[PDB]
Amino acid sequence: AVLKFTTEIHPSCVTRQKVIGAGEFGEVYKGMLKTKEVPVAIKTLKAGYTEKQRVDFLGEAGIMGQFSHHNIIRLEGVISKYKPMMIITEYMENGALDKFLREKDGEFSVLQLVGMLRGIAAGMKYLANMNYVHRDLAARNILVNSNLVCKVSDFGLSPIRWTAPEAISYRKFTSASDVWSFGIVMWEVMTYGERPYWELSNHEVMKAINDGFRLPTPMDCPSAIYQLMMQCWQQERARRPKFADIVSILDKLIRAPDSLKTLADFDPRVSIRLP
Ligand SMILES: Cc1ccc(C(=O)Nc2cccc(C(F)(F)F)c2)cc1Nc1nc(-c2ccncc2)nc(-c2ccncc2)n1
Repeated sequence: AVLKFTTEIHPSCVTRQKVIGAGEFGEVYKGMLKTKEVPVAIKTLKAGYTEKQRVDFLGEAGIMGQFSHHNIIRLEGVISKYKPMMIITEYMENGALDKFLREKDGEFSVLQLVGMLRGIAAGMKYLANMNYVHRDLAARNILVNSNLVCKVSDFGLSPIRWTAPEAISYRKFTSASDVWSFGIVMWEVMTYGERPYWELSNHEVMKAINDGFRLPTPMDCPSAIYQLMMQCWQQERARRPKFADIVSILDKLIRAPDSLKTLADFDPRVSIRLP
């Protein structure tokens, strides 16, 4: 029954063109789907896969079929009746959000940036309510379409810098550790894809966090947005906002946009003195 929320696609409707990545036991491709041709991403499961790999593969397809939300990647269908098996999703021409922002430094308004964050939060609120813990939320796992709409995904490549302390220390992954990651995502967006904690090593990042340090304000960042990402990074898990709280705050800021005009002070690293 695993594939109940999914559509089985016939192999003759799929054409693979270019390898765009690697999967658990198979390649990921960029291709076309016929149902007039629609571009798609395709993750395959090649010959020789184990029984565990097949459970995980069709399990991923099944949970994806169950999600139906504007800010979650949409499953087009699955090939389970023929070999190689395939997971087929929509294709986003703008690609991954972290690379997208880095190649478009300074090109959007703060209202546009905050709107992207509201979308990511609505998707995470939906996942958490469906009792799905993401565990690898980060800008590299989010796709942008040509309306600037962000869709939470998981390309499965796994992230110390994005992970809540209790998840690092004793493997407690929950929707509250995803909220910690979401705070880091807010910082990625407002910095146009800067690397969290810059050149600090993984061990330096954990020691700084445990000693109470937190990421400083991005440049040009609304006070309310920095306040919100700071509360995502509370050491005490039970003190973090839920995603329902985050969605609500972001929606109210956007709908009263003057609220975003008050900016947090930025700590300059360099002093330049001119007359
Ligand atoms: C084929 C595929 C299979 C599964 C997923 C996916 O997000 N699965 C998933 C699994 C669990 C949870 C979720 C959740 F909850 F929605 F986030 C999603 C996405 C994709 N789509 C995908 N994968 C990849 C990909 C790339 C590299 N390695 C693995 C997958 N890339 C791209 C892509 C890249 C650039 N432009 C447009 C689309 N799309």
